[PDB]
Amino acid sequence: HGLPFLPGTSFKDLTKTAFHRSQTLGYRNGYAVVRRPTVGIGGD
Amino acid sequence: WPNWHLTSSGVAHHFIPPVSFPPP
Amino acid sequence: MRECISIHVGQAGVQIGNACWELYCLEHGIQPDGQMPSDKTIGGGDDSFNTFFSETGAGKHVPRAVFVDLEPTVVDEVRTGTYRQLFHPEQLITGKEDAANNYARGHYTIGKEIVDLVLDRIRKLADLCTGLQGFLIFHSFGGGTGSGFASLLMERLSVDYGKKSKLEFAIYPAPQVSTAVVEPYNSILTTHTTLEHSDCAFMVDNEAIYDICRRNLDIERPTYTNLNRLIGQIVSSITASLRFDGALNVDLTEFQTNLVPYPRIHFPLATYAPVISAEKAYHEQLSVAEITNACFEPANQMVKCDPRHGKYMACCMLYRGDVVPKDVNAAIATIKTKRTIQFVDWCPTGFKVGINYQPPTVVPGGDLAKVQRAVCMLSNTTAIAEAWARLDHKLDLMYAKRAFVHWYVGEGMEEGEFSEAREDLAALEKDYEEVGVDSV
Amino acid sequence: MRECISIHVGQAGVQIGNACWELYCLEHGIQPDGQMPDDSFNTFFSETGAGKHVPRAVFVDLEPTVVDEVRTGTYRQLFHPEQLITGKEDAANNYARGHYTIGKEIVDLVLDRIRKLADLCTGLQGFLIFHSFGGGTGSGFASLLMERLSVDYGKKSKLEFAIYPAPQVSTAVVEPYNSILTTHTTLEHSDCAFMVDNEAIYDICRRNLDIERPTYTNLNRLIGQIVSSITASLRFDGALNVDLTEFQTNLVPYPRIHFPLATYAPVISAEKAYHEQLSVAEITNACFEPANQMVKCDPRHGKYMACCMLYRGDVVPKDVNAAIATIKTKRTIQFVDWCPTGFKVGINYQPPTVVPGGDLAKVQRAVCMLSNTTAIAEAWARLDHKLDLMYAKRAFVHWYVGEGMEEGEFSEAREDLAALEKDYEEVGVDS
Amino acid sequence: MREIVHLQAGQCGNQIGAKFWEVISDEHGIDPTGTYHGDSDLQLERINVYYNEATGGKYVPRAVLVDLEPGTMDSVRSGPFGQIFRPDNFVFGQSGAGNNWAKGHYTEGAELVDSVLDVVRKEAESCDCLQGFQLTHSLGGGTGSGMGTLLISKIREEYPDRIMNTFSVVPSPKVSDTVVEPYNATLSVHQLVENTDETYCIDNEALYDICFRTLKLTTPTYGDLNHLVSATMSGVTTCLRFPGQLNADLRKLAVNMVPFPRLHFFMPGFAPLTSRGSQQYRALTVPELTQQMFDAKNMMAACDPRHGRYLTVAAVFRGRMSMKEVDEQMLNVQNKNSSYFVEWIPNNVKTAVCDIPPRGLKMSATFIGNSTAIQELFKRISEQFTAMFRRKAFLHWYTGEGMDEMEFTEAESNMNDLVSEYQQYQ
Amino acid sequence: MREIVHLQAGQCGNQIGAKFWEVISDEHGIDPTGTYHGDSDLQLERINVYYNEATGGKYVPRAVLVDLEPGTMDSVRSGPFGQIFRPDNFVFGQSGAGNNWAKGHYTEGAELVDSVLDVVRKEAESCDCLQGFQLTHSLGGGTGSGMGTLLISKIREEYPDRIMNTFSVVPSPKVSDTVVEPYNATLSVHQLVENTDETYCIDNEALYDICFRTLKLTTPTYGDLNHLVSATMSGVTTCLRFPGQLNADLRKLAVNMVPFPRLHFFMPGFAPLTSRGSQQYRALTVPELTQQMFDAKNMMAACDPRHGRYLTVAAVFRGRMSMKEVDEQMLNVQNKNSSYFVEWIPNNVKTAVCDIPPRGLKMSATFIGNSTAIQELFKRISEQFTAMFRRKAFLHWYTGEGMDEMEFTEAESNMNDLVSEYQQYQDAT
Amino acid sequence: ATNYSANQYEKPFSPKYLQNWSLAKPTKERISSHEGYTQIIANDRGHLLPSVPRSKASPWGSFMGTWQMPLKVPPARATLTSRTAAGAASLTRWIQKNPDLLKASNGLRPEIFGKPH
Ligand SMILES: Nc1nc2c(ncn2[C@@H]2O[C@H](COP(=O)(O)OP(=O)(O)OP(=O)(O)O)[C@@H](O)[C@H]2O)c(=O)[nH]1
Ligand SMILES: Nc1nc2c(ncn2[C@@H]2O[C@H](COP(=O)(O)OP(=O)(O)OP(=O)(O)O)[C@@H](O)[C@H]2O)c(=O)[nH]1
Ligand SMILES: Nc1nc2c(ncn2[C@@H]2O[C@H](COP(=O)(O)OP(=O)(O)O)[C@@H](O)[C@H]2O)c(=O)[nH]1
Ligand SMILES: Nc1nc2c(ncn2[C@@H]2O[C@H](COP(=O)(O)OP(=O)(O)O)[C@@H](O)[C@H]2O)c(=O)[nH]1
Ligand SMILES: [Mg+2]
Ligand SMILES: [Mg+2]
Repeated sequence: HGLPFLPGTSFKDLTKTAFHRSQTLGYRNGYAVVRRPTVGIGGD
Repeated sequence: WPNWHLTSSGVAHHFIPPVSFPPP
Repeated sequence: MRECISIHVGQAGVQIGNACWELYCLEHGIQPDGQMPSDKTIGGGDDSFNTFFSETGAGKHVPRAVFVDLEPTVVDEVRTGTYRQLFHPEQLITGKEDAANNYARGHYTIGKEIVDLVLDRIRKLADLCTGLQGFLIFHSFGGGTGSGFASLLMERLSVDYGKKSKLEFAIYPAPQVSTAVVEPYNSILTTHTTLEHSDCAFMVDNEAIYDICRRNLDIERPTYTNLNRLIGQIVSSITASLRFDGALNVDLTEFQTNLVPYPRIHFPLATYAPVISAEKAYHEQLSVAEITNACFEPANQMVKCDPRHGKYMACCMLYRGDVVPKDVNAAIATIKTKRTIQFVDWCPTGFKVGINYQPPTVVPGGDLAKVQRAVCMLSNTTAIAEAWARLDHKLDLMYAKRAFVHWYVGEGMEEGEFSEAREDLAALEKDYEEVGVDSV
Repeated sequence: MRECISIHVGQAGVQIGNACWELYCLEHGIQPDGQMPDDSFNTFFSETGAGKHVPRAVFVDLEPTVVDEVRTGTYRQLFHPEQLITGKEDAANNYARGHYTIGKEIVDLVLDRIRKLADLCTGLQGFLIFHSFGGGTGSGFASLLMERLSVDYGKKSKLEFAIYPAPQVSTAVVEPYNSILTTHTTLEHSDCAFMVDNEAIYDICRRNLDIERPTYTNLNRLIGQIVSSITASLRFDGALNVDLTEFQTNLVPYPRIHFPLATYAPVISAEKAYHEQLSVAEITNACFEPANQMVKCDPRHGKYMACCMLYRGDVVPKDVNAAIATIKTKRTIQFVDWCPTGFKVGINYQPPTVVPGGDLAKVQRAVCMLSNTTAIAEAWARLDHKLDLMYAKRAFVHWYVGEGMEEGEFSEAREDLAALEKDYEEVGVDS
Repeated sequence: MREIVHLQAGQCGNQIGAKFWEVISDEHGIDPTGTYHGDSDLQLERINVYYNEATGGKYVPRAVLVDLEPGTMDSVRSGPFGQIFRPDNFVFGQSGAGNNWAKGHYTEGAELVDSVLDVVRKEAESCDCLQGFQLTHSLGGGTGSGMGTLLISKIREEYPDRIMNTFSVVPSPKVSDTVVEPYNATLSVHQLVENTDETYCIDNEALYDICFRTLKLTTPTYGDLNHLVSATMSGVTTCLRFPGQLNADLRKLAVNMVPFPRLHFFMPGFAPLTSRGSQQYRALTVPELTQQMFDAKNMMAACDPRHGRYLTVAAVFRGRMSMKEVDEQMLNVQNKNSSYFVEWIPNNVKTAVCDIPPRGLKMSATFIGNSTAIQELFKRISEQFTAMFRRKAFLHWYTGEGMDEMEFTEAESNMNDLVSEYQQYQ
Repeated sequence: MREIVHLQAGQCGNQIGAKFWEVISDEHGIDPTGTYHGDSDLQLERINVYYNEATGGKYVPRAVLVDLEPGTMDSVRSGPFGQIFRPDNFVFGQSGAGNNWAKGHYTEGAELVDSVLDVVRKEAESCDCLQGFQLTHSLGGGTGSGMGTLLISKIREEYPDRIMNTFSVVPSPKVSDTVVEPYNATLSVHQLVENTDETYCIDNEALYDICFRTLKLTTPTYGDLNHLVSATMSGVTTCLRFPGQLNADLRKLAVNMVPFPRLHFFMPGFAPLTSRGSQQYRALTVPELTQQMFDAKNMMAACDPRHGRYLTVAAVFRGRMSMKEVDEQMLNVQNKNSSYFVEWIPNNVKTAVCDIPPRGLKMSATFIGNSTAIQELFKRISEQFTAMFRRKAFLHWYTGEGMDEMEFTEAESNMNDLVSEYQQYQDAT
Repeated sequence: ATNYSANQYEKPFSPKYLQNWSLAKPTKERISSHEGYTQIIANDRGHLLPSVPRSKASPWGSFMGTWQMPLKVPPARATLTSRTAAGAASLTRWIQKNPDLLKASNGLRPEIFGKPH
């Protein structure tokens, strides 16, 4: 609501059901590959 | 598949389509 | 990454893995044909399935689970049922003759039969793992292949892999009801060899889940399918931290450090708190403090033993869903102010906690109700020693006359391991006596 | 340029060459009547004045039935009628008949045709010999060809693609005699000898492919796939190109030890490629698995001495590098003291060609593995024991003494193979 | 100029550092995409303290995200501010520690410490004049505590003169989140005593108490708990990034609060906290700030200061406030509580005022306090540790990776010596 | 006025050269037809360093493609720039080498070398003032290791006082592409240690790591590793073809780099390489190049420079920049890392700056490092050699080709003396 | 064969990152330095000359199959703390009971860490 970012000025979205995480930091032949992310938590 | 009603694993494990939970 | 490999050995293992993998396909979008539905997104998408599913170049997903049995009957309904296209054909290994409720058949003649093929399949499945947490073993103590072949399997797994985590899941011998009559022999012989090779042995038994489905759920006459569904819910709650976002994550290695204090006490008991019917969810809350207390109820345990008959050595609470950590702290704080629940002296902390955001899903046609909160309780208690006393009495009753032994000595086993396994279990009983005595 | 001449001896050689030349014709645009509806075919075909391409092959048998089947079949217009050499009576499972009495009357004509096929050669890379260790002509006459080819054509590469007698399955009673004699006489005159046996391909066709009761054609198609993968760099583009001369300087450490093995990596049926990916790491390690070898021996009970990696398809060089680096770390795969480097790597772009009526799958990548291992000393000791069973009181020897062969040829072949056994044992001891 | 290389280890370290960079990026007006959108000139002038200059007017943090399993930084990257970190700064292994100190300190922590040392060398030698390092971690975990201790030990032999701070999370008194927590806490404090310059001890129980009683939050999450810790972190270095009537950097607070080298454990606090219906009842005056800063129900550790004596107090103020009022409130606090301040230091309060407050607040203040009530926090861990080590409760998971049993004896000897040393001045 | 004749030997040399000439022609605006359609004017002023003029406005490179068998040239001629070579410069025979050093040196290399040197003399007498030669070859194979060294040996006798440069792909520590690699590597190193003036050892897995960690290309091709090599190959001759505020040809780098005649094995590098997704998180100034050239994980030689000491270091900067920052950074690196530089040379860094950058880039730099940490590359090859040679592992394919047992021993002694010399100069006070 | 060290690039080539999740062969950390050339110790066909000493380890490897693997194989981890001295003696007697498993190419690599009471 344009509130200042202070401790306590956060409100969760209770209608959100999917909480899936992606594997952004994976691996390859021997190398710690790092991928640019395309989806958030839940797949949106 | 006639095992839907003849074996226990068929009636136990057959595909019923999931329903979308949150109402509009 | 964070890959886990499941090994379902035995009829109980396969009929548990059916429910477990139907559940796993239900958490993600995987259908029984092996594919998700179509793309829904330009470019990349979700990758939460990599915990359990390996995905090829097209969009098909293969389970990371080896199904093993020595009898062709139980596996063949997976080859012909709904999930025939999901599994790789070479992932379902069968024999031709089973162990016939004989430990030595499943460990010395038909055990060494097929252990090379499943080891090769495990190697091929572990070659897809960018990051591998550990192996999961599902078996029953009373079986022939669930007791003999599982023991040899974890034996060669420890030989070939070293210190990889081997969390095994067992169906304990129930105190009163049982199916086989040579069952205490199999339980004794499968504890003697895997006393070391198992990192931590999560245990349930059928009778307590029967009582749970009688009282908590409103089903007269449950069968094995409801039990398998509850066990699958427990396994889904255990590994949910590797797949979903949460406030306090937990890996598969943390259980063996927060639950196993001594190198032989690794038999905790599972508990699932909000297992209630949909006709009773209309009336009561499912709050964090209410269902935290329902874990420590003696009637809600998934092993038929009384926690009042022993001391709690450690606990591993796995919360799940819409849980506020302040309520978690308040509930665990008010648990410790009770005299019915007693703790050992040398564990002043007692609790390891974990919080996950993803609520449990609804299997269509299932028994449990849709809830926002769930607890999976893993308790290591000294009260298990009264089950070992009953098991020892059951072995000693028919070992005094040496009955049902010619099936064992005559076929690929000496007699001295019977006495040796009895010594090992008696030593374990004395260890459980020792660790329960307060250093006052 | 880059031309190779194929010599097929005996029934096994002709029936393998049928599948080989079907694969060759379909892999290029060569129609079965010789027409093409580009000159990559010059490694195996020669263009005439009538617009007809003629194979660089000599089909040789001492029995008319299989060559007459070739002459009546669909590929009769493709083959020049003099290329298919035919005798009148075969050796009938006799090494001496195919080496002293029957084959000595057909050898000069075959050499004349080989010379006439070596004048359309601008640069001759070498010859390819297809024969079997158990037959009469396929042992005796195929060995007779080597001693004259080596002295006529000098030091050119002469590859032989042999069929080994299996540990259990065998057809001829007398075949240990043929195998030991033909190994003793070919030991000097051969450069490399890619060996497969029928029982291992039976096991692969039962286990990997879903084919209960297969016939000889299914084995011949797999062997033709091996041959096509070996010489795929002379006809197609390659990131790492392998010639036929590169095999003998890598797979053959010592002049006697020229018996490597063969392995085709993604040998799976068409219904199993849907259920798995076939990346380079998943086909490199399958070559070192004992269930995919094409000789019935366990390499884990021995030591490795050389390895030739022939990748083929959509591969990446770093994928090959990482897959081979993973294998060197495995405890099961164990190399030898005097070979600290292991591997020879070849890379080609063109994927394998699917044959209609074959049993394989349309793969995107494939590997052909050629390993020289010490575990083959089981097969030599086993064949040696089988010969020692019969020769101890002179069984079936009268059929050989009566055909221009001194009885003392058995004994010296036997002690030379004892020397070969000590050779194989003494290269595994460290210092 | 004077830059801070932020380091974070473990799940607690990553989840606190994400909110810290959130608060810092709001304070300087940084876009979620990484650009500059601030509305004042003062937001740019000292942006080089935490950020690095990139191309196109884009700013990237100097953070080094370290974990033995990338499960937590994967969730960090999927947030609203997860794309500002440089992809080369993420360091991850393949196998986790599993709440084991030895796995994070000796065996699995040793295969990854080189790749963290290269990144912190890259982000330290590319500096004009590096001021010091910051570490965010927890003392109850395996990779957080163990890998943070190994990282501090490796950093200190390379830069033996800069500042090394630790905003650690010590274990809770009532409910433990790990069974083996006192073992890790003892083995980590044994390194923190000997290797860090400052250490800010924070209990989650005190944050629960703050969010329940003071803030009136019915259902608080862990993000709201980490917001208070991030506000405490930002209130210390406010003189580096903004001007003031009386400036004080990290080293000035280090000199003025640490009388002896082994006594460097602090209890933090954030002053302007109000309930959700009580803002209209409060007058925004300085005495309200100084009264709520010193209150026992505002400390971020579970040890009220009435159990000991205040060795020193730091109070960094933010906002346009008069000097005489702040000084007279400090003097009144010192004079009205004679017994709770040590008599051998005449002035136990060090003060500092900056003009720019947090946005949305007229005044703000950060409490930093050195008290002899922190030794009862070590006594709890010591007795919980000696209740387990007497019977060798979980030793086979710690001696299985090669640790000697004398390590625990040395750690508990150092803990007891620290407790006795704190008791010497009381 | 300082032209260079290019030699390509073997299939590795041909695959390197086919990409190198595309790089040079893109730099100088030459289409695959051979004509000029460039933009600026400095692209013609020294275009005669690599290109000859032909009647019709067509430019022909001074390349002599040498191989023992024409299979690779069929792929070269069908490439993107296969039509620009003169067809007479392709030299080939009828029989391949089969990864045999003897077959490429003594048996089948003798009938090709006379015509190769005929083409070389033809392309070296049309020069007005010849600067020197180049050679791209690999030390693992048969024709690139035997024929190329024969070319170097019989070119050094012909032209003794011209510079002679080699870009050798020395073998792989981890996984080899040829079973007979120790023999060819030791013999070709023995030939190179008496004949060439500079050598640029390049390993394949160093290129693989550079490609995957720095560039983060998910699927390497060999046409990208050849691009990475040819960027450094076309970086040491930018002061010959473009104006500079500090020029450095091959001769000045040769004088400043090697302190002793037998120590001329270098470590290439390339500064402004960076990932595709990390461009927005990075700046491109002189310190950002300096921190990248002196990183250990940027070498193309797969040997840790922190295991020894730097003797001399080159740096050829390209673009518009200030000499103050470049010189200050070169001093700063030497000062802050005093253990990795020899104390008996006060300055171990040679600096050169050109004006014209590579196209589509701000700045670039090329690292040429003479280090005592190259000795384990020879030690590993020597001990693989003694693992094989004492058993006569594959020696019958060489002794059967008219060779002798003495040549392998001479090669081993000549490499072991090199190892001893580098160790002696590493520990010297 | 001998596994060498990519001295700055050994991190990707270590077996755990190459998806080899089992026990693997050791990699050499350093390379010795020798001078001069080497004597021929073996004649043709690969045989060692009689003057040189051989190795008593048998050829064809040391591989232990399923049926050659002993029943009741010893523990893998085998820690000794919080144990009776007699029981730890029994465990180490169990480990050293079968020496053929400890010297096979594939087998047990137990480490005995800690001390009993
Ligand atoms: N929870 C659960 N337990 C089962 C199920 N099926 C069998 N069991 C248990 O398994 C025990 C018998 O062992 P099984 O697993 O059936 O036998 P097995 O593994 O096939 O071994 P063999 O019969 O000798 O081949 C019974 O006492 C049951 O308690 C099941 O579907 N769910
Ligand atoms: N792979 C394969 N092997 C074959 C085939 N036909 C025959 N063989 C092998 O050949 C061996 C017998 O020799 P043949 O080739 O049949 O006959 P031959 O070599 O001409 O000798 P003679 O019959 O005396 O003229 C058998 O042991 C088979 O294993 C075939 O079609 N494919
Ligand atoms: N106050 C607070 N504590 C946390 C947070 N995240 C984790 N922790 C604490 O961290 C401890 C668990 O250790 P953890 O950091 O997960 O171990 P690690 O992952 O190996 O570093 C628990 O005692 C938690 O109280 C947080 O966001 N806030
Ligand atoms: N960098 C690079 N190396 C190559 C290329 N092609 C082949 N090689 C190398 O060449 C070595 C083998 O040499 P080889 O090709 O047999 O030389 P040849 O005798 O000319 O055929 C291998 O180690 C490869 O790494 C290429 O395109 N680029
Ligand atoms: Mg059964
Ligand atoms: Mg015949």
